[PDB]
Amino acid sequence: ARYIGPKLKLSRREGTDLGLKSGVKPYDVKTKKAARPPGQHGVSRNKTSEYALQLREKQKVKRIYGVLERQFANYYKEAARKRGATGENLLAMLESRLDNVVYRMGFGSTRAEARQLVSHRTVMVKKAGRDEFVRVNIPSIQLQDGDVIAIQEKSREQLRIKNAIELATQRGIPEWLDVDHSKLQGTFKKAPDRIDLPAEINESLIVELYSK
Amino acid sequence: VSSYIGGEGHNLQEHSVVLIRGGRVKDLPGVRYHTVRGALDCAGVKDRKQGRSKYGAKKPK
Amino acid sequence: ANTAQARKRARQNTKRRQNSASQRSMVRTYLKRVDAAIAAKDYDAATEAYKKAIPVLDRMADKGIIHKNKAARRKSRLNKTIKGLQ
Amino acid sequence: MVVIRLARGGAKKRPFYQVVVADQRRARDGRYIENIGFFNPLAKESEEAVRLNMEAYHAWIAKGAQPSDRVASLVRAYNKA
Amino acid sequence: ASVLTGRVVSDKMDKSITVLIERLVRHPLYGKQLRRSTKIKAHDENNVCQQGDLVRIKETRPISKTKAWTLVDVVEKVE
RNA sequence: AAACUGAAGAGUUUGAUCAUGGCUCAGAUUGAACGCUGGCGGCAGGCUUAACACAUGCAAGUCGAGCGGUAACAGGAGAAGCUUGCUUCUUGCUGACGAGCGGCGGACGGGUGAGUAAUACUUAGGAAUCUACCUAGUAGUGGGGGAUAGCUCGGGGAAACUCGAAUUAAUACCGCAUACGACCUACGGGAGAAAGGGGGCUCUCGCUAUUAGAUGAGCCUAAGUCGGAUUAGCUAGAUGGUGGGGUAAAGGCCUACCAUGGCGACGAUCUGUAGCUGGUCUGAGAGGAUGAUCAGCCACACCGGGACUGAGACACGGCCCGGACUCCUACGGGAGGCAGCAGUGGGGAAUAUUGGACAAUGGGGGCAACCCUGAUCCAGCCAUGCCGCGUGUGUGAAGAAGGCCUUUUGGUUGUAAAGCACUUUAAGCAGUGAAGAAGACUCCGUGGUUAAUACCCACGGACGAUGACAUUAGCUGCAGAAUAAGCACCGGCUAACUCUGUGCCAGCAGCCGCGGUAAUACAGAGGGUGCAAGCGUUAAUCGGAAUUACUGGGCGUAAAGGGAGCGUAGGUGGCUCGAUAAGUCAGAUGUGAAAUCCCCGGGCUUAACCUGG
Repeated sequence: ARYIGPKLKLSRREGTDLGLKSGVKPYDVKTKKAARPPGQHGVSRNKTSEYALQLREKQKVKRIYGVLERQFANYYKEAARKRGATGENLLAMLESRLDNVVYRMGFGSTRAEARQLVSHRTVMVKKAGRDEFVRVNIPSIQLQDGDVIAIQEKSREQLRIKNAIELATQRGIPEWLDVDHSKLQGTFKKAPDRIDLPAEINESLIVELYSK
Repeated sequence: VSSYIGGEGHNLQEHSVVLIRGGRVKDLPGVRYHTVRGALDCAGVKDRKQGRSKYGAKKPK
Repeated sequence: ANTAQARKRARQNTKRRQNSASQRSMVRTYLKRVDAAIAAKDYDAATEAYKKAIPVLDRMADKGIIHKNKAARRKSRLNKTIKGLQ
Repeated sequence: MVVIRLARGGAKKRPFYQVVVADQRRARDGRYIENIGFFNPLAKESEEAVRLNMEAYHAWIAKGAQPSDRVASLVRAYNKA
Repeated sequence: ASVLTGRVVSDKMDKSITVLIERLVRHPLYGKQLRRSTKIKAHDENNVCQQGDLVRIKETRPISKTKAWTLVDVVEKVE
């Protein structure tokens, strides 16, 4: 399932922007909140504990990537199974998801809009070594290196896609993703590195949380 | 065995069929079980709203 | 028997049992004569009864009421006592 | 007698067969004396649908096991291919 | 075949001998070996070996109910 | 290359402290039940209790190419009442099949875990065995006879069925002759087999003797294998030996006699409990618990016992005797076993449809056509577990209204909403449409075969007979946000706080604990936290618990040194030089089934799932 409630309240609870809403105007002017935690109480005593901080970090990552706890636990288990740093692997998987990659490419202005757009099968993903495009209705599909992304002929002239592209241009395009606007074609040549990914997010806390 | 009836108010009496689960009542000696409310004949709490599922109260419409 | 084939098998088995029982007793009677000759401890009677017994065991062994190894072993066990005598 | 036969594994509405040498009496999914090959009804052209061990099959034929008709046809197709 | 060497505890039985075999078994959890002795009955056709002798036996078809071993050779004689 | 990755604590004894020591919580888990709630798919799972009683339907048939025949159905031929186009009886003439005889199957498939502490299992071996069907070989398959079911006649019984006379055929039965092997042998010699059918003098399926393989079963040996010493002795066919019998085979398996042996603190006997295993959870590991699903072995088929047949049974849907229970009876007598698939009653917290097809992979029978197959493949029901997806996506301010709190005016709900612009995955409609199919039969060519281009076998072609699932997987379009959010919790452990009502009352609690008039702890509203087609409670297992401590604990005072010595079994044990290689280490082989765990690849739109190594 996908969260259906107010996007801003999540970011206000976390205390920093989650990217749920496309940045057409400044985040501060748009909502004029998130200086204090949501709800009536606002600033409160009895500061949170370290376990609360770990929980907050996990909730941040899940909320940013629109991924439920069950899928997040499966991803963390796979990261621990895989060789190398578990947090790095988990972040890499969250990037690898189809909705996130299309959102980075800019076909969808926001991650939720990208997830809906993918679930609707407008986006086609070609795996490496495949000469025929296949429509996919699952936005959680992991992407292998060199995968290709196309918009269906019905969805070529979508207004929201066109409006999203220039917001994506203002935001910037990641190095690993290669986007051709004229053909609306996107290639996932390499997975994002941890140095490339935002520094502020803390992987270690998520690993701590799952160790009891 | 002796069982505890949770919630405010109950319809239980002699020769009423009830369902019994575990769970000791700390301050009641010799009471080691709880009566499931709304299971067979023990009616749920009338005006329960918060913890309805723990007392067998249907969702108000 | 809940099936006609089972009833047929039962009756065929009864007939086959009657025939096999008759032949089996035919084997036992000859072996008993040889044993009685052994008990008397007379070499000539033992030899004559053994000569009579010989063909019966193999004829019945081939028919299958008595196993081939059983017939061979009985011949080789009786001839041992006969030889030991006298 | 010993009959070489397909054994049904896989998932529902996705049959996968394992060619096995087993006693005729014993069931399809029961004990098998030896495993020689895998058969896949629905497979890609790049993927190898049929794999078998010719030396073991010839050995069993000489021994006297009676192959099943479907396995014999699969062997014929593999040999021609 | 399997060959086991052991002392002959008892020779009283006619045309028979009882041999004791010593073996070391590692305890699974604790991991320390314990000496274990099991009596095995063997068939001696001439009763060559008296009690206390060290004898070697091998597996054979059951001659009797409790004997499945035979005295192939005798190595050493009690003083 | 990879398989080599994994270890958290907290509350609570005190005025306070440290230790010790128990109790409780935070996790994963499950064939799970109950409460609220509930949109959709894929793959799995679904009587753990009463091995309690079973209504009903099906689950083991097939063969006419072994035989006599013709009860029915279709014909053909004539007889044709011909009724002129109605039509009837004779014949086994034909396709074919009721019943009866004779072979194969029914000992597999499927079910359950009652009994079983060791004729069980795992592991590694062995010797004294039989082994239908199957692969390779050899020697044969001659000649006879009397029977007998069906069929007839007459009986007997309400039925289940049975008794008499006579009588027909066989690949049914019994002789005789032959004997490559095979059996006995005192090795001088003795005895032992069988059946024919079909296609045009042949090839063919079958039969008899038997060698070798393959498979299967039986037998034996060493180890491992739950609790109980408040269970220390137990065995007398008992341990061994010879003669004899019994077995397919070793064996006290049995028997006559002889000797006095056999097991035991390394746990014998006697009891409680229990199918064992690969595995399944938990855990860093070592371990602990467990033995559903899938697969291997065992035991059982209402209870007890006996055996027949057969290669194989002491036989789930076979036989005989007895037993309790249910049914029919004309009162003398008869029938039965769902622990096979469904299904009913009952027990229970609790577990499903009295479904479809042999289309596929297998099994039984047949020369084939073809028949049976509740095995099997599917389908219906269940959120029961796992996985995936949807319940919309953007933009949106004097921050509308209302609810709640408030210092009564601000805050919060809150970009949340309304408005506005899009999108139609899933559900529903209209189409379209793979794959699971292996190519049967038939025609043609080639080789083998043979006297033969016949026949038969093999191979190579042409051909299109076959689909329960099914109104399929997928693909394309149709209208529109329109069909779909709930559960628990908010004193601390532990993420989330204020009012109103109540006043040690009602009530909550897993522990410390709250409730006696200003309750962050009870009940209700607002707000928020975590999960989300689920959420909690309960039950159970491991963890935390280094709290049974081998890894990995202690014994002066917290529990714990025996009152002291002696010594049995047992445990350990000085220095030097040799032999030995049992323990120990290293390498080789076989095995340690498959699945499952782990690693790397592949296929399902992803995932679960399947799958090669």
